Amino acid sequence: SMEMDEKDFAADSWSLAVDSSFLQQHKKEVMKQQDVIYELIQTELHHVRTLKIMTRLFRTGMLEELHLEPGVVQGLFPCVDELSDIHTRFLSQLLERRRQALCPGSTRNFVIHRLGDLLISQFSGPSAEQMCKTYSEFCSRHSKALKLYKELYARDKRFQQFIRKVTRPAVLKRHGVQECILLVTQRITKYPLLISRILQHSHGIEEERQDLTTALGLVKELLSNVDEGIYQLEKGARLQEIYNR
Amino acid sequence: AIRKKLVIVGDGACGKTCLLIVFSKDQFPEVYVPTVFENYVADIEVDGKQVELALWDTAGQEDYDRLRPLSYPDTDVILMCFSIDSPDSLENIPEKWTPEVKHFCPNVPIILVGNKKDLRNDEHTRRELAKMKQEPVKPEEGRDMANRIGAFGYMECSAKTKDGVREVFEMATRAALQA
Ligand SMILES: NCc1nc2ccccc2[nH]1
Repeated sequence: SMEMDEKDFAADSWSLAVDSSFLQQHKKEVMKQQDVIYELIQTELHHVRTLKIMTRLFRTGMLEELHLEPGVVQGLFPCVDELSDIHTRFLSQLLERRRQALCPGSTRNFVIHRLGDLLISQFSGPSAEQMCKTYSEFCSRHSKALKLYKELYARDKRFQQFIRKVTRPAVLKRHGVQECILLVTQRITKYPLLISRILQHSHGIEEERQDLTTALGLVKELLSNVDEGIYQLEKGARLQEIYNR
Repeated sequence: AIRKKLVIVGDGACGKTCLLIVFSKDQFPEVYVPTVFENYVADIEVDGKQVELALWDTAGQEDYDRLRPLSYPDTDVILMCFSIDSPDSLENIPEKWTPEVKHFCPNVPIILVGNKKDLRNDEHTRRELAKMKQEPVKPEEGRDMANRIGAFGYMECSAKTKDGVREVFEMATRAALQA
Protein backbone atom coordinates (compact mmCIF):
# COMPACT_ATOMS: atom_id res chain seq x y z
CA SER A 1 0.00 0.00 0.00
CA MET A 2 1.57 3.27 -1.16
CA GLU A 3 1.49 6.49 0.86
CA MET A 4 -0.46 8.41 -1.88
CA ASP A 5 -3.43 5.97 -1.77
CA GLU A 6 -3.32 5.60 2.03
CA LYS A 7 -3.56 9.37 2.48
CA ASP A 8 -6.32 9.67 -0.19
CA PHE A 9 -8.34 7.06 1.78
CA ALA A 10 -7.32 8.06 5.36
CA ALA A 11 -10.66 9.78 6.24
CA ASP A 12 -13.62 7.72 7.60
CA SER A 13 -15.76 9.01 4.67
CA TRP A 14 -15.79 10.91 1.34
CA SER A 15 -17.51 13.85 3.16
CA LEU A 16 -14.51 14.09 5.54
CA ALA A 17 -11.90 13.42 2.73
CA VAL A 18 -12.94 16.35 0.43
CA ASP A 19 -12.48 20.09 1.30
CA SER A 20 -15.55 21.31 3.26
CA SER A 21 -16.03 24.15 0.68
CA PHE A 22 -16.32 21.47 -2.08
CA LEU A 23 -18.67 19.28 0.05
CA GLN A 24 -21.03 22.30 0.50
CA GLN A 25 -21.47 22.50 -3.32
CA HIS A 26 -23.31 19.13 -3.48
CA LYS A 27 -26.82 17.88 -2.81
CA LYS A 28 -27.41 15.53 0.15
CA GLU A 29 -28.12 12.54 -2.15
CA VAL A 30 -24.80 12.97 -4.05
CA MET A 31 -22.92 13.10 -0.71
CA LYS A 32 -24.61 9.80 0.37
CA GLN A 33 -23.77 8.11 -3.01
CA GLN A 34 -20.09 9.30 -2.83
CA ASP A 35 -19.67 8.13 0.79
CA VAL A 36 -20.68 4.54 -0.21
CA ILE A 37 -18.49 4.54 -3.38
CA TYR A 38 -15.57 5.76 -1.21
CA GLU A 39 -16.23 2.84 1.22
CA LEU A 40 -16.12 0.34 -1.71
CA ILE A 41 -12.73 1.74 -2.95
CA GLN A 42 -11.24 2.10 0.60
CA THR A 43 -12.20 -1.57 1.44
CA GLU A 44 -10.80 -2.70 -1.97
CA LEU A 45 -7.49 -0.87 -1.12
CA HIS A 46 -7.42 -2.79 2.24
CA HIS A 47 -8.23 -6.16 0.54
CA VAL A 48 -5.33 -5.66 -1.98
CA ARG A 49 -3.12 -4.84 1.06
CA THR A 50 -4.26 -8.14 2.74
CA LEU A 51 -3.25 -10.03 -0.46
CA LYS A 52 0.20 -8.25 -0.46
CA ILE A 53 0.77 -9.30 3.22
CA MET A 54 0.05 -12.93 2.15
CA THR A 55 2.35 -12.81 -0.95
CA ARG A 56 5.21 -10.55 0.25
CA LEU A 57 5.32 -10.89 4.05
CA PHE A 58 4.21 -14.53 4.62
CA ARG A 59 4.72 -16.56 1.37
CA THR A 60 8.04 -14.94 0.28
CA GLY A 61 9.43 -14.91 3.86
CA MET A 62 8.76 -18.66 4.21
CA LEU A 63 10.45 -19.35 0.85
CA GLU A 64 13.54 -17.15 1.41
CA GLU A 65 14.08 -17.38 5.17
CA LEU A 66 12.72 -20.81 6.17
CA HIS A 67 13.46 -22.40 2.73
CA LEU A 68 10.11 -24.21 2.89
CA GLU A 69 9.19 -26.58 0.03
CA PRO A 70 7.14 -24.72 -2.67
CA GLY A 71 4.38 -27.37 -2.29
CA VAL A 72 3.98 -26.65 1.46
CA VAL A 73 3.84 -22.85 0.83
CA GLN A 74 1.30 -23.41 -2.01
CA GLY A 75 -0.93 -25.39 0.41
CA LEU A 76 -0.81 -22.53 2.95
CA PHE A 77 -1.55 -19.77 0.36
CA PRO A 78 -3.55 -21.32 -2.51
CA CYS A 79 -4.17 -19.06 -5.60
CA VAL A 80 -2.68 -15.94 -3.91
CA ASP A 81 -0.92 -14.69 -7.09
CA GLU A 82 -4.10 -15.08 -9.19
CA LEU A 83 -6.19 -13.36 -6.46
CA SER A 84 -3.66 -10.51 -6.22
CA ASP A 85 -3.74 -10.12 -10.04
CA ILE A 86 -7.59 -9.90 -10.16
CA HIS A 87 -7.91 -7.34 -7.32
CA THR A 88 -4.86 -5.17 -8.16
CA ARG A 89 -6.36 -4.70 -11.67
CA PHE A 90 -9.84 -3.89 -10.26
CA LEU A 91 -8.29 -1.47 -7.70
CA SER A 92 -6.29 0.20 -10.53
CA GLN A 93 -9.53 0.80 -12.53
CA LEU A 94 -11.32 2.20 -9.42
CA LEU A 95 -8.42 4.59 -8.55
CA GLU A 96 -8.15 5.69 -12.24
CA ARG A 97 -11.88 6.64 -12.30
CA ARG A 98 -11.25 8.73 -9.09
CA ARG A 99 -8.08 10.33 -10.57
CA GLN A 100 -9.86 11.38 -13.82
CA ALA A 101 -12.69 12.90 -11.73
CA LEU A 102 -10.39 15.18 -9.65
CA CYS A 103 -10.92 18.95 -10.03
CA PRO A 104 -7.95 20.78 -11.58
CA GLY A 105 -5.75 22.08 -8.78
CA SER A 106 -6.97 19.39 -6.31
CA THR A 107 -5.71 15.97 -5.23
CA ARG A 108 -8.82 15.24 -3.02
CA ASN A 109 -11.95 16.87 -4.55
CA PHE A 110 -13.82 14.52 -6.95
CA VAL A 111 -17.26 13.06 -7.74
CA ILE A 112 -17.58 9.61 -9.45
CA HIS A 113 -20.81 9.61 -11.55
CA ARG A 114 -20.30 6.44 -13.69
CA LEU A 115 -19.31 3.48 -11.46
CA GLY A 116 -21.92 1.04 -12.88
CA ASP A 117 -20.10 0.44 -16.18
CA LEU A 118 -16.83 -0.34 -14.36
CA LEU A 119 -18.68 -2.88 -12.15
CA ILE A 120 -20.42 -4.49 -15.20
CA SER A 121 -16.99 -4.94 -16.86
CA GLN A 122 -15.41 -6.46 -13.70
CA PHE A 123 -18.27 -8.91 -13.09
CA SER A 124 -18.84 -10.07 -16.73
CA GLY A 125 -16.76 -11.76 -19.51
CA PRO A 126 -13.26 -13.20 -18.97
CA SER A 127 -12.65 -11.32 -15.68
CA ALA A 128 -15.84 -12.83 -14.14
CA GLU A 129 -14.76 -16.30 -15.42
CA GLN A 130 -11.34 -15.86 -13.76
CA MET A 131 -12.90 -14.61 -10.48
CA CYS A 132 -15.27 -17.62 -10.44
CA LYS A 133 -12.46 -20.12 -11.23
CA THR A 134 -10.04 -18.58 -8.67
CA TYR A 135 -12.52 -18.23 -5.77
CA SER A 136 -14.04 -21.77 -6.39
CA GLU A 137 -10.46 -23.15 -6.10
CA PHE A 138 -9.41 -20.90 -3.12
CA CYS A 139 -12.55 -21.48 -1.02
CA SER A 140 -12.36 -25.28 -1.67
CA ARG A 141 -8.76 -25.22 -0.26
CA HIS A 142 -9.66 -23.03 2.79
CA SER A 143 -9.97 -25.85 5.39
CA LYS A 144 -6.80 -27.58 4.12
CA ALA A 145 -4.78 -24.30 4.39
CA LEU A 146 -5.90 -23.68 8.04
CA LYS A 147 -5.13 -27.29 9.07
CA LEU A 148 -1.69 -27.16 7.38
CA TYR A 149 -0.94 -23.85 9.15
CA LYS A 150 -1.95 -25.23 12.59
CA GLU A 151 0.18 -28.37 12.18
CA LEU A 152 3.29 -26.36 11.14
CA TYR A 153 2.85 -23.79 13.96
CA ALA A 154 2.59 -26.55 16.60
CA ARG A 155 5.36 -28.89 15.37
CA ASP A 156 7.97 -26.56 13.74
CA LYS A 157 10.03 -24.23 16.04
CA ARG A 158 11.54 -22.13 13.20
CA PHE A 159 8.04 -21.71 11.64
CA GLN A 160 6.57 -20.58 15.01
CA GLN A 161 9.47 -18.04 15.47
CA PHE A 162 8.99 -16.76 11.90
CA ILE A 163 5.24 -16.17 12.46
CA ARG A 164 5.77 -14.52 15.86
CA LYS A 165 8.49 -12.28 14.35
CA VAL A 166 6.61 -11.04 11.25
CA THR A 167 3.22 -10.69 13.04
CA ARG A 168 4.64 -8.78 16.08
CA PRO A 169 4.20 -5.18 14.64
CA ALA A 170 0.95 -3.45 15.66
CA VAL A 171 0.10 -2.82 11.95
CA LEU A 172 -0.27 -6.67 11.55
CA LYS A 173 -2.70 -7.02 14.58
CA ARG A 174 -5.73 -8.04 12.42
CA HIS A 175 -3.60 -9.81 9.76
CA GLY A 176 -2.29 -13.16 11.04
CA VAL A 177 -2.26 -16.06 8.50
CA GLN A 178 -5.74 -17.49 9.30
CA GLU A 179 -7.16 -13.93 9.56
CA CYS A 180 -5.89 -13.06 6.03
CA ILE A 181 -7.45 -16.26 4.62
CA LEU A 182 -10.89 -15.46 6.12
CA LEU A 183 -10.61 -11.74 5.11
CA VAL A 184 -10.11 -12.92 1.45
CA THR A 185 -12.91 -15.56 1.62
CA GLN A 186 -15.37 -12.95 3.02
CA ARG A 187 -14.45 -10.22 0.49
CA ILE A 188 -16.67 -11.47 -2.36
CA THR A 189 -19.84 -11.51 -0.20
CA LYS A 190 -19.31 -7.80 0.74
CA TYR A 191 -19.84 -6.60 -2.90
CA PRO A 192 -23.68 -7.05 -3.08
CA LEU A 193 -24.25 -4.99 0.15
CA LEU A 194 -21.98 -2.15 -1.06
CA ILE A 195 -23.49 -2.16 -4.62
CA SER A 196 -27.10 -2.21 -3.33
CA ARG A 197 -26.42 0.81 -1.05
CA ILE A 198 -24.72 2.73 -3.92
CA LEU A 199 -27.79 1.89 -6.09
CA GLN A 200 -30.10 3.28 -3.34
CA HIS A 201 -28.48 6.71 -3.84
CA SER A 202 -28.08 6.56 -7.67
CA HIS A 203 -31.60 7.20 -8.98
CA GLY A 204 -30.75 10.73 -10.32
CA ILE A 205 -29.45 9.42 -13.68
CA GLU A 206 -31.65 6.59 -15.06
CA GLU A 207 -28.75 5.02 -17.03
CA GLU A 208 -26.68 4.85 -13.79
CA ARG A 209 -29.54 3.18 -11.92
CA GLN A 210 -29.83 0.61 -14.76
CA ASP A 211 -26.05 -0.06 -14.85
CA LEU A 212 -25.84 -0.68 -11.08
CA THR A 213 -28.96 -2.93 -11.28
CA THR A 214 -27.19 -5.01 -13.98
CA ALA A 215 -23.89 -5.06 -11.92
CA LEU A 216 -25.73 -6.24 -8.78
CA GLY A 217 -27.27 -9.12 -10.77
CA LEU A 218 -23.84 -10.08 -12.22
CA VAL A 219 -22.22 -10.14 -8.70
CA LYS A 220 -25.07 -12.35 -7.41
CA GLU A 221 -24.67 -14.75 -10.40
CA LEU A 222 -20.88 -14.96 -9.67
CA LEU A 223 -21.49 -15.68 -5.92
CA SER A 224 -24.09 -18.38 -6.69
CA ASN A 225 -21.63 -20.02 -9.16
CA VAL A 226 -18.71 -19.94 -6.65
CA ASP A 227 -20.98 -21.26 -3.82
CA GLU A 228 -22.10 -24.16 -6.09
CA GLY A 229 -18.49 -25.06 -7.09
CA ILE A 230 -17.15 -25.44 -3.52
CA TYR A 231 -16.24 -28.77 -1.87
CA GLN A 232 -13.69 -28.74 1.02
CA LEU A 233 -10.59 -30.70 0.09
CA GLU A 234 -9.19 -32.81 2.92
CA LYS A 235 -5.71 -34.37 2.89
CA GLY A 236 -6.35 -38.03 3.68
CA ALA A 237 -10.08 -38.10 2.83
CA ARG A 238 -10.22 -41.25 0.65
CA LEU A 239 -12.47 -41.17 -2.47
CA GLN A 240 -15.04 -43.30 -0.61
CA GLU A 241 -15.90 -40.11 1.43
CA ILE A 242 -16.25 -37.62 -1.50
CA TYR A 243 -19.69 -39.04 -2.51
CA ASN A 244 -21.64 -37.81 0.60
CA ARG A 245 -21.08 -34.00 0.70
CA ALA B 1 -3.37 -11.89 26.51
CA ILE B 2 -4.79 -15.10 25.07
CA ARG B 3 -6.40 -14.93 21.59
CA LYS B 4 -10.13 -15.84 21.26
CA LYS B 5 -12.41 -15.73 18.19
CA LEU B 6 -16.02 -14.44 18.13
CA VAL B 7 -18.48 -14.80 15.21
CA ILE B 8 -21.89 -13.07 15.02
CA VAL B 9 -24.74 -14.91 13.25
CA GLY B 10 -28.33 -13.91 12.50
CA ASP B 11 -30.71 -12.65 9.82
CA GLY B 12 -29.66 -9.79 7.50
CA ALA B 13 -31.92 -7.31 9.35
CA CYS B 14 -30.82 -8.30 12.89
CA GLY B 15 -28.28 -5.43 13.22
CA LYS B 16 -25.15 -7.59 13.67
CA THR B 17 -22.98 -5.34 11.43
CA CYS B 18 -23.88 -2.17 13.34
CA LEU B 19 -23.29 -3.92 16.70
CA LEU B 20 -19.67 -4.89 15.67
CA ILE B 21 -18.98 -1.33 14.35
CA VAL B 22 -20.31 0.39 17.52
CA PHE B 23 -18.36 -1.93 19.84
CA SER B 24 -15.05 -1.63 17.88
CA LYS B 25 -15.17 2.22 17.80
CA ASP B 26 -16.99 2.66 21.24
CA GLN B 27 -19.13 5.17 19.32
CA PHE B 28 -22.21 5.16 17.04
CA PRO B 29 -20.79 6.90 13.91
CA GLU B 30 -21.75 10.57 13.72
CA VAL B 31 -20.95 11.18 10.04
CA TYR B 32 -21.12 7.85 8.17
CA VAL B 33 -22.31 4.42 9.28
CA PRO B 34 -20.24 1.84 7.32
CA THR B 35 -22.04 -0.67 5.10
CA VAL B 36 -19.60 -3.49 5.94
CA PHE B 37 -17.25 -4.66 8.73
CA GLU B 38 -13.90 -6.33 7.79
CA ASN B 39 -12.51 -7.66 11.16
CA TYR B 40 -11.13 -6.27 14.43
CA VAL B 41 -9.09 -7.52 17.40
CA ALA B 42 -10.45 -5.98 20.62
CA ASP B 43 -8.27 -5.76 23.78
CA ILE B 44 -10.68 -6.70 26.60
CA GLU B 45 -10.02 -7.23 30.32
CA VAL B 46 -12.80 -9.16 32.00
CA ASP B 47 -12.66 -10.30 35.65
CA GLY B 48 -8.90 -9.71 35.77
CA LYS B 49 -8.15 -11.63 32.54
CA GLN B 50 -6.71 -9.94 29.43
CA VAL B 51 -7.93 -11.31 26.08
CA GLU B 52 -7.43 -10.35 22.38
CA LEU B 53 -10.93 -10.99 20.98
CA ALA B 54 -11.04 -11.30 17.16
CA LEU B 55 -14.46 -10.18 15.79
CA TRP B 56 -16.09 -11.52 12.61
CA ASP B 57 -19.39 -10.73 10.81
CA THR B 58 -21.38 -13.19 8.62
CA ALA B 59 -23.37 -10.40 6.77
CA GLY B 60 -23.62 -11.06 3.00
CA GLN B 61 -23.14 -14.86 3.52
CA GLU B 62 -26.81 -15.66 4.43
CA ASP B 63 -27.75 -17.00 0.89
CA TYR B 64 -24.48 -18.99 0.38
CA ASP B 65 -24.61 -22.33 2.29
CA ARG B 66 -21.12 -23.43 1.21
CA LEU B 67 -19.38 -20.04 1.64
CA ARG B 68 -20.94 -19.21 5.07
CA PRO B 69 -19.48 -22.17 7.12
CA LEU B 70 -15.93 -21.05 6.19
CA SER B 71 -16.38 -18.30 8.82
CA TYR B 72 -16.85 -20.91 11.64
CA PRO B 73 -13.49 -22.85 12.14
CA ASP B 74 -11.87 -22.38 15.59
CA THR B 75 -14.69 -20.11 16.84
CA ASP B 76 -14.57 -19.69 20.69
CA VAL B 77 -17.93 -17.90 21.19
CA ILE B 78 -21.04 -17.24 19.04
CA LEU B 79 -23.27 -14.15 19.26
CA MET B 80 -26.68 -15.27 17.86
CA CYS B 81 -28.57 -12.10 17.00
CA PHE B 82 -32.20 -11.14 16.38
CA SER B 83 -33.82 -7.68 16.29
CA ILE B 84 -36.37 -6.73 19.00
CA ASP B 85 -38.28 -4.76 16.29
CA SER B 86 -38.58 -8.06 14.30
CA PRO B 87 -40.42 -11.10 15.69
CA ASP B 88 -39.67 -12.82 12.31
CA SER B 89 -35.89 -12.70 13.02
CA LEU B 90 -36.53 -14.45 16.40
CA GLU B 91 -38.62 -17.24 14.72
CA ASN B 92 -35.64 -18.06 12.40
CA ILE B 93 -33.32 -18.67 15.41
CA PRO B 94 -34.38 -22.23 16.55
CA GLU B 95 -34.57 -24.12 13.23
CA LYS B 96 -32.20 -22.29 10.83
CA TRP B 97 -29.28 -20.74 12.75
CA THR B 98 -29.18 -22.89 15.90
CA PRO B 99 -28.80 -26.35 14.18
CA GLU B 100 -26.17 -24.82 11.82
CA VAL B 101 -24.08 -23.35 14.67
CA LYS B 102 -24.38 -26.59 16.72
CA HIS B 103 -23.14 -28.60 13.67
CA PHE B 104 -20.08 -26.44 12.67
CA CYS B 105 -19.31 -25.21 16.26
CA PRO B 106 -20.06 -28.16 18.59
CA ASN B 107 -19.76 -27.31 22.30
CA VAL B 108 -19.14 -23.58 21.58
CA PRO B 109 -21.15 -21.30 23.94
CA ILE B 110 -23.92 -19.34 22.20
CA ILE B 111 -25.13 -15.99 23.60
CA LEU B 112 -28.61 -15.06 22.29
CA VAL B 113 -28.65 -11.25 21.80
CA GLY B 114 -31.75 -9.09 21.31
CA ASN B 115 -30.57 -6.07 19.28
CA LYS B 116 -32.33 -2.65 18.84
CA LYS B 117 -33.88 -2.68 22.32
CA ASP B 118 -34.46 1.11 21.89
CA LEU B 119 -37.28 0.26 19.37
CA ARG B 120 -39.37 -1.71 21.95
CA ASN B 121 -41.16 1.52 22.95
CA ASP B 122 -40.87 3.30 19.57
CA GLU B 123 -44.31 4.45 18.37
CA HIS B 124 -43.46 4.13 14.66
CA THR B 125 -42.22 0.54 15.23
CA ARG B 126 -45.39 -0.39 17.17
CA ARG B 127 -47.72 1.05 14.50
CA GLU B 128 -45.82 -0.69 11.64
CA LEU B 129 -45.75 -4.17 13.28
CA ALA B 130 -49.48 -4.03 14.23
CA LYS B 131 -50.36 -4.10 10.48
CA MET B 132 -48.88 -7.65 10.22
CA LYS B 133 -50.53 -8.67 13.60
CA GLN B 134 -47.17 -8.37 15.41
CA GLU B 135 -45.47 -6.43 18.29
CA PRO B 136 -41.84 -5.77 19.50
CA VAL B 137 -40.23 -8.89 21.08
CA LYS B 138 -40.81 -8.93 24.83
CA PRO B 139 -37.81 -9.65 27.18
CA GLU B 140 -39.46 -12.92 28.40
CA GLU B 141 -39.91 -14.16 24.81
CA GLY B 142 -36.16 -13.62 24.27
CA ARG B 143 -35.30 -15.47 27.54
CA ASP B 144 -37.62 -18.42 26.64
CA MET B 145 -36.01 -18.75 23.17
CA ALA B 146 -32.53 -18.65 24.75
CA ASN B 147 -33.53 -21.35 27.29
CA ARG B 148 -35.05 -23.49 24.44
CA ILE B 149 -31.89 -23.38 22.21
CA GLY B 150 -29.51 -24.14 25.14
CA ALA B 151 -27.89 -20.69 24.96
CA PHE B 152 -25.12 -19.88 27.50
CA GLY B 153 -27.16 -16.73 28.30
CA TYR B 154 -29.60 -14.08 27.06
CA MET B 155 -28.67 -10.40 26.69
CA GLU B 156 -30.14 -7.25 25.10
CA CYS B 157 -28.49 -4.10 23.73
CA SER B 158 -28.92 -1.01 21.56
CA ALA B 159 -26.14 -0.16 19.09
CA LYS B 160 -27.87 3.26 18.57
CA THR B 161 -27.41 4.44 22.19
CA LYS B 162 -24.56 1.98 23.15
CA ASP B 163 -26.57 0.64 26.22
CA GLY B 164 -25.64 -2.97 26.93
CA VAL B 165 -23.04 -3.17 24.13
CA ARG B 166 -19.92 -3.32 26.35
CA GLU B 167 -21.66 -5.88 28.62
CA VAL B 168 -22.44 -8.21 25.63
CA PHE B 169 -18.76 -8.35 24.54
CA GLU B 170 -17.37 -8.65 28.11
CA MET B 171 -19.77 -11.62 28.68
CA ALA B 172 -18.77 -13.16 25.30
CA THR B 173 -15.15 -12.97 26.50
CA ARG B 174 -16.01 -14.73 29.78
CA ALA B 175 -17.88 -17.47 27.82
CA ALA B 176 -14.87 -17.90 25.42
CA LEU B 177 -12.57 -18.44 28.49
CA GLN B 178 -14.72 -21.25 30.04
CA ALA B 179 -13.92 -25.00 29.71
N1 LIG C 1 -23.50 12.47 6.70
C1 LIG C 1 -22.84 11.83 5.59
C2 LIG C 1 -23.64 10.61 5.08
N2 LIG C 1 -24.85 10.25 5.49
C3 LIG C 1 -25.22 9.14 4.79
C4 LIG C 1 -26.40 8.34 4.80
C5 LIG C 1 -26.48 7.23 3.96
C6 LIG C 1 -25.43 6.91 3.09
C7 LIG C 1 -24.27 7.68 3.09
C8 LIG C 1 -24.18 8.83 3.93
N3 LIG C 1 -23.21 9.75 4.15
